[PDB]
Amino acid sequence: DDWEIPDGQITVGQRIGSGSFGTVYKGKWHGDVAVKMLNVTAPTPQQLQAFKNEVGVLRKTRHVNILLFMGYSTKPQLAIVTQWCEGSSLYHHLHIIETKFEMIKLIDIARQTAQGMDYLHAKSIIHRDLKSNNIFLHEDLTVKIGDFGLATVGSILWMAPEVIRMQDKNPYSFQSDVYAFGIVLYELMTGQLPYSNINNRDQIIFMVGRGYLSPDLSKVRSNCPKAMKRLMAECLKKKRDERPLFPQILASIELLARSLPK
Ligand SMILES: O=C(Nc1ccncn1)c1oc2cnccc2c1Nc1ccc2c(O)cccc2c1
Repeated sequence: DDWEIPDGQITVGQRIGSGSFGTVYKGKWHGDVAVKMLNVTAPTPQQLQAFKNEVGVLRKTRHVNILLFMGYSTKPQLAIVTQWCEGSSLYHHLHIIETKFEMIKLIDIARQTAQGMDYLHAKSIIHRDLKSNNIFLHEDLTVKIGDFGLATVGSILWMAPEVIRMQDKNPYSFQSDVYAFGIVLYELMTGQLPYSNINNRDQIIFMVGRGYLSPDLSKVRSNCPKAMKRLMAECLKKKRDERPLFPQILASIELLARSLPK
């Protein structure tokens, strides 16, 4: 029943990039796998706590739209093993290689992402870093949400105003996740990262924090449904209490999807 993996079984290949508290590699373990390592060297209790946190969260998830946790290793290096998705993150698709998806496909990506988040929230899991970088598109038609290093039970463009202005102990909530999801709806419907006409990261943090800046929803392509534009504004609300929860969001996306291909 346990998920630990003995030293030697995992074969590490290509270094493909970074993830919360470490480095992502392509690996071999009963097939292609993603492996994230939280060392170099003897680990800090800082690392240890980050490791045990994520593993604990992942072993609680079993759902199509969530990156399948497969196992973990401590023996050589603190490592987390999940399934492999060829064809990159929504971020890479959108802002690097510039894949121009169709609206039917874009809406589907939103519905599937909403689907995974509803699951997470129904399980009382708050991702706390939902962004296009962590939305991986497996075999070009199935959305898997990954990276749970920050989750519980600086990528600022997705941060809610409350989260920006670090007030009280806990700014993170279902609603802050909803907000981050709002920005992915933006990325999907505009094809752009928000605030792209401002070349000052700090002015962006200050401004959104004080509520002077909000995503310009006039940039959504003309074939994007009005109901989607309407839902986006609801997720991007400056007051966290005025946001809908994912059950409600999911029902919204399903509805517009049904009466669309006509
Ligand atoms: O990083 C990637 N792709 C990139 C990264 C940067 N630039 C381009 N492509 C990347 O490419 C992948 C392919 N398949 C699965 C996962 C990833 C993945 N990322 C992650 C993120 C978090 C992980 C975690 O928290 C635990 C275990 C595995 C993890 C894998």
